[PDB]
Amino acid sequence: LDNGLARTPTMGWLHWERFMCNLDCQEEPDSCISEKLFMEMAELMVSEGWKDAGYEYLCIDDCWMAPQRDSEGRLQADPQRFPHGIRQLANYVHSKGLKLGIYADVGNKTCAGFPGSFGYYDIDAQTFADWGVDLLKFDGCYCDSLENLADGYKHMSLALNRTGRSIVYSCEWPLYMWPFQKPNYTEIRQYCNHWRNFADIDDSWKSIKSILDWTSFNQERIVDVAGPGGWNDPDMLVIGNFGLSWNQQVTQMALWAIMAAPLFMSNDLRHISPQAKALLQDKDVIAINQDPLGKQGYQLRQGDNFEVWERPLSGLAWAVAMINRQEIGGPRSYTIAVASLGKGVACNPACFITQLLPVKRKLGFYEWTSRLRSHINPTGTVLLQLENTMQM
Amino acid sequence: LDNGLARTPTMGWLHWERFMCNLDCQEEPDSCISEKLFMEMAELMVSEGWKDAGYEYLCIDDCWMAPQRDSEGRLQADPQRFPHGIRQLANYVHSKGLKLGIYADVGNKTCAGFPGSFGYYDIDAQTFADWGVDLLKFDGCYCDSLENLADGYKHMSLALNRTGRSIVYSCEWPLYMWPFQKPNYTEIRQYCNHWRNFADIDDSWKSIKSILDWTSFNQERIVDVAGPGGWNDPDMLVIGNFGLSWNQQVTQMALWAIMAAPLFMSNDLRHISPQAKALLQDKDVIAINQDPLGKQGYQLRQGDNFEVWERPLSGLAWAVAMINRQEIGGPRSYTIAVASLGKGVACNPACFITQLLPVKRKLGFYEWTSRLRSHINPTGTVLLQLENTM
Ligand SMILES: *[C@@H]1O[C@H](CO)[C@@H](O[C@@H]2O[C@H](CO)[C@@H](O[C@@H]3O[C@H](CO)[C@@H](O)[C@H](O[C@H]4O[C@H](CO)[C@@H](O)[C@H](O)[C@@H]4O)[C@@H]3O)[C@H](O)[C@H]2NC(C)=O)[C@H](O)[C@H]1NC(C)=O
Ligand SMILES: *[C@@H]1O[C@H](CO)[C@@H](O[C@@H]2O[C@H](CO)[C@@H](O[C@@H]3O[C@H](CO)[C@@H](O)[C@H](O[C@H]4O[C@H](CO)[C@@H](O)[C@H](O)[C@@H]4O)[C@@H]3O)[C@H](O)[C@H]2NC(C)=O)[C@H](O)[C@H]1NC(C)=O
Ligand SMILES: *[C@@H]1O[C@H](CO)[C@@H](O[C@@H]2O[C@H](CO)[C@@H](O)[C@H](O)[C@H]2NC(C)=O)[C@H](O)[C@H]1NC(C)=O
Ligand SMILES: *[C@@H]1O[C@H](CO)[C@@H](O)[C@H](O)[C@H]1NC(C)=O
Ligand SMILES: *[C@@H]1O[C@H](CO)[C@@H](O)[C@H](O)[C@H]1NC(C)=O
Ligand SMILES: *[C@@H]1O[C@H](CO)[C@@H](O)[C@H](O)[C@H]1NC(C)=O
Ligand SMILES: OC[C@H]1N[C@H](CO)[C@@H](O)[C@H]1O
Ligand SMILES: OC[C@H]1N[C@H](CO)[C@@H](O)[C@H]1O
Repeated sequence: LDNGLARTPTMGWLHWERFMCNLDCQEEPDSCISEKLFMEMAELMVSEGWKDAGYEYLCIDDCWMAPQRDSEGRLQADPQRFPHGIRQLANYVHSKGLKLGIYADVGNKTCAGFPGSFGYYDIDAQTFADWGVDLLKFDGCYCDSLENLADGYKHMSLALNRTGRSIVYSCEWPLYMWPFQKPNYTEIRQYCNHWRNFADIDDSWKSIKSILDWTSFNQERIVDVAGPGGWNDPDMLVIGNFGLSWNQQVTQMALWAIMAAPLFMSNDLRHISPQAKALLQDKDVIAINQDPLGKQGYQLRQGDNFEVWERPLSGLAWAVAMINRQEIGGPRSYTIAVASLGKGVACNPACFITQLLPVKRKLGFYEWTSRLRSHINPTGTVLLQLENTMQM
Repeated sequence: LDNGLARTPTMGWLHWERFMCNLDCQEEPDSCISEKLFMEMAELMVSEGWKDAGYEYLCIDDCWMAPQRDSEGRLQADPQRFPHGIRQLANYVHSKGLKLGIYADVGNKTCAGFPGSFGYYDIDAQTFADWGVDLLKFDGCYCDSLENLADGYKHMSLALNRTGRSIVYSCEWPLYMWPFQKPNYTEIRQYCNHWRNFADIDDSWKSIKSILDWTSFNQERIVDVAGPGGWNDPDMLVIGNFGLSWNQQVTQMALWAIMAAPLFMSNDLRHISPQAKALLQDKDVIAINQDPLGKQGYQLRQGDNFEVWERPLSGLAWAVAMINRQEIGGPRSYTIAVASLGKGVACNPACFITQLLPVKRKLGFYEWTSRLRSHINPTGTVLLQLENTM
């Protein structure tokens, strides 16, 4: 989408995975979807270093709406859970130097059952723009026809443009097409800043594996369409929650960097371990994700329960991730000729290699004929950065 | 098995899950299966508080043997990886105040391909006793008949008894029988101190879940036969390794305590986090596992992606575990009438409840009319101890 936005993958926080559709503010006040939750999250995004690391968008997902539209036919926030309304919440978020994202659905209802946007694309777009919204996530539930889906996503893109406000447009169009037909990613790119391809993530290693395996299986189809202004979205980062071991969290961070994924955390910033915070705020890995060249990485090889992925970076640099998919035993040694990496360009005539994950450590100079030797933990990843050099 | 051993579930360390069958001592001298590995673990079991916490058995799994028997037909340890031999390793382990476990197979080969014990049961038992072995894990690979399987496990049990040495006897008899015929656990208990029921564990939450689900599904068959001298073995603790989140490690520790399981760590004692070490050495949770009454717990209910398990303890106390099996979202509240717990006796007329996991905290007095409310992390467990006030 040519709106000048998302020139690097968008970074922020999204409530869905950790908080879902919890409407019980009497019995579960700390977990229900309410304006107080988002205000506190904004405060912590500032005070705990998230904004500095680059996480800019505070995003509301489903279940913010009142059961029905108002007298003028416009959407309204829930009166009990959002008494002061979206405009005042946007003012607060902007006052913290952050941007506000919101959610809607292409069909007649949202996935959770709240008012959909069909028939209201231009007025809903104008409502969001008046409220000060900076990002829209557009879901695809309750729409069982491809023509309606496509026209909806295109229409809402054009309506957002016509409002005149800069709004990141996040689509679930490809995901909802697959039951019917393979998506045309050139068209989707034309209309969207990023697009969900695959099933929702949850707080499990099984889910991470399923997303990685789907991405590598389909990589001929999706890797080259990604770039500044339009990204593949493999769904939220779940680091800092409950279901991933430390090595599995490292794997998710490393591979979302390789994949040029939007980095939308879905966690509770009020209750997050120092280790999880340090990984999510890791300057070098974020710098890989945000690389200005904007070329998505890919799976280079797979075998013997190992995977090697790599991503080209600006200035003849490359990032390389090595995953150990064997879920028994101990760290396994993996060796590869550096000439096999980075299309044979990374280490010609030499490269300096720095390990970034699981720990940062300079590995030294490797000649084009050299071999790289590493040990990789079960379900963990080693992430390396290769800098081309003629020194040595 | 009435040998006077395993009066509480056996606790120790076993190499298999973390170190497997690594024979490459040229490139990986520090992780290959060798006498140096077991010496290093024994040293740390003493120096890092494991023995004090109760972990007593240092166990060799498969891949210790030389490719073939010696001239006199006896098993021998690999000459390169175990140059001083098993008897000398046992002497060292005993000098540290620990006990030594070893591995053999009822059939013609071990699962990894080394000499099996079929045709050699009495000589193998006498060899182990002469070496000073204190525990035998007896695998079931390469056994071509259910009759040979049963006869082997029984014969080896009797041969061990006849050596006169106290040797904990760990069997895989049920596991290898189940695909073909339902096991008779009264018989197995007659011959074994503990028995493997289900597929090998690995370093994953999927494995933990499958073991718990198999145990609860079969619990009418296996819970009541367990007790002092004979335990269900759901396989090793994998806490301290790579595949489990903190909450999943808590779930494994809590549920292995509820199930009166043997506690065999399989990890690297040289590289273990402070948190994992503190969980594995948790005095209150180990005391639940080691409760002298020896009554195995069971799943009380399941629904709404929650499970409740409970275990009766000595002195009118009960342990209660609540698992959140929903793998999305945040801590989820679960409430239950305390009158529903402990068969209606735990909190009649009242009980004092202490949370042990994930953190220790006294919760207070609960009347027979009360309801217990907790928030349980996804894939985590809350473990409680209930003390009747009378
Ligand atoms: C509504 O849709 C229209 C298109 O239908 C869209 O107009 C496009 O806007 C972008 C960005 O505002 C324009 O791209 C710019 O073009 C100028 C020269 O024409 C360049 O100087 C710009 O380069 C800067 O920004 C680049 C990144 O965007 C950087 O790479 C560079 O370093 C510069 O800093 C940039 O290329 C594009 O030309 C128009 N296209 C048309 C057909 O008008 C409009 O913005 C949309 N409006 C809203 C509110 O969404
Ligand atoms: C070979 O098999 C035989 C037959 O099963 C087996 O003999 C059994 O040994 C156990 C343990 O030594 C005996 O159980 C003991 O029985 C006597 C009764 O006179 C009791 O004094 C013992 O007291 C136990 O409990 C005490 C407190 O409660 C403890 O302080 C004490 O240490 C004891 O553990 C206990 O009840 C069992 O009676 C015999 N059975 C027979 C038929 O003799 C023998 O141990 C096996 N040998 C080997 C080497 O495996
Ligand atoms: C399961 O095995 C046990 C032991 O092999 C059987 O129990 C014995 O049964 C014999 C008669 O068949 C009795 O004389 C013994 O007293 C029993 N032993 C014990 C310890 O009770 C049992 O019958 C078998 N069950 C089935 C269903 O075959
Ligand atoms: C919403 O429902 C109306 C009435 O049933 C229907 O005409 C319309 O097609 C639906 N919207 C979509 C996007 O399918
Ligand atoms: C994809 O859409 C673009 C733009 O609408 C179009 O030009 C192209 O023909 C489509 N691709 C295929 C393979 O039909
Ligand atoms: C071991 O092999 C022999 C010879 O093939 C066979 O007769 C015997 O039954 C086997 N034993 C077992 C337990 O499989
Ligand atoms: O109801 C909201 C949910 N519907 C989408 C399905 O992909 C999820 O991402 C989340 O937004
Ligand atoms: O070869 C050794 C392996 N065989 C057993 C099969 O259950 C495992 O526990 C482990 O001991």
